[PDB]
Amino acid sequence: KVQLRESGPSLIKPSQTLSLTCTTSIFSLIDKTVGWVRQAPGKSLEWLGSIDTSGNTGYNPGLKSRLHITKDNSRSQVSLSLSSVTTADSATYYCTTVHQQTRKGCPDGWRFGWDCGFHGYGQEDCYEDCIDILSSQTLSPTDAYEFHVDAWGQGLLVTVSSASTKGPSVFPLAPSSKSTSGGTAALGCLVKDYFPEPVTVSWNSGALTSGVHTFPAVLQSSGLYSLSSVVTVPSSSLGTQTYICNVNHKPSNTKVDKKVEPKSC
Amino acid sequence: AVLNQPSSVSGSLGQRVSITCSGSSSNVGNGYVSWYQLIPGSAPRTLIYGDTSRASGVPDRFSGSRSGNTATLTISSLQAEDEADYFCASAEDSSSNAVFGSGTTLTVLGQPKAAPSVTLFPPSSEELQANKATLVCLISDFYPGAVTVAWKADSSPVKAGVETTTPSKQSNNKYAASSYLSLTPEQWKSHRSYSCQVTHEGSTVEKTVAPTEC
Repeated sequence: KVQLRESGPSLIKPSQTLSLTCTTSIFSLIDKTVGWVRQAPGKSLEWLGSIDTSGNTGYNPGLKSRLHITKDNSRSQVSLSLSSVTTADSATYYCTTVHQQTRKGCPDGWRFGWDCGFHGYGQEDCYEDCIDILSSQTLSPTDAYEFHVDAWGQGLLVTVSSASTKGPSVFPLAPSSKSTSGGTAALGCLVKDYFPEPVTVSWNSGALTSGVHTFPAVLQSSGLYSLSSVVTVPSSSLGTQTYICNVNHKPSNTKVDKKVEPKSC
Repeated sequence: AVLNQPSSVSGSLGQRVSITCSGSSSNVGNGYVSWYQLIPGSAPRTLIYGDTSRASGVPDRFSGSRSGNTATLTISSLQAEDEADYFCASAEDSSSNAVFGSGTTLTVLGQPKAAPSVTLFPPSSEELQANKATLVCLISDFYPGAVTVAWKADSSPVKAGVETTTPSKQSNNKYAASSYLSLTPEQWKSHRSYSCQVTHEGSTVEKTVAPTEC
């Protein structure tokens, strides 16, 4: 599946300038406008800005002072910047293709002459009364602003913090004799003591998806995160089928593949 | 600015609900409202644009309307997978000044209840040899998505060292959660057993592990 891909630090210290980039030209950067949307924990979506094939830039008024958006149709990269970040700026940052354009419209309850069914001079104007059109109140059309997000990236989680990056320690959650459920058995991997979020987990390089659940992380009093990923598998396979959890911690540029071996009882 | 939405709406399975998006003439009244669906763990998905037009892949039971400064997203034949956060959006004085609503969390009532399956993992041999110990209680396939977890050492309630996640949806739309008890290897080996007790809808399932086993 083709995507828009965000890139940038997962961890940034307060006040620094968050620098991100979006890179994808299959969604023709020459024929599509790209925008940036963020969502902080427990808050609603928030517009940041956009830029089209030309370089025409529009910004969230409340944030335009700290926002700067450029592009490079050469490298096919739109790049956003956000200065003087704070903990309020920790959020998921989404790259998106966006539909923007101003179109001529009529006030609510009015219709264009041609929409009323009138053909002739004056058909491009707005009319309050489509039935008795020759005596209808009439207006020249006004600008109607059109916006919607067309394509969404997967998003990049950015954490604003003074704490330091830490890669995970991965331990097996092995199935045992008393811990099965008849035909099936639960096994998993414990992903311990990492910072910042996020961690993703797959099994057997993506070949195993049936029965997989990766839990959200817990935040410990230590300030570090831990999570678990579990898969329910056939009990009769334990021993013959190899199970490997693939842990990705992009904030530390770490990947771990951990074989989960069954217990000998 | 922020468009006004109800924080929470409840619809019954197989029935219909409407999510309201109230704005002003400079945004909603400009006549091009869009809607977005956000399921935890996934990226947002565009549902509606231009007040009434469905995006690619949006079933017919999702419909959008508008009357003046108020827009409405109506969802009929509610399914469990419709539970999500829904946001409206509109330009304001410029097709590049977008404003989103405050968001609505949709709950689908009348879903079938399910008691949780619990698996309690003892500390791995590898973790113990690294001089740490974590008991891991995984709780899955339950509904509604609310549980309370208590831990015991032998028969003593254990308070400190417990971390528990808020339940979240699995791929099959049932809920899962996890609880952790951090111990020293010495505490693990000193006690005769440890237990995780999961309470769900007035009933409790307890799983126990002992260091004298595998």
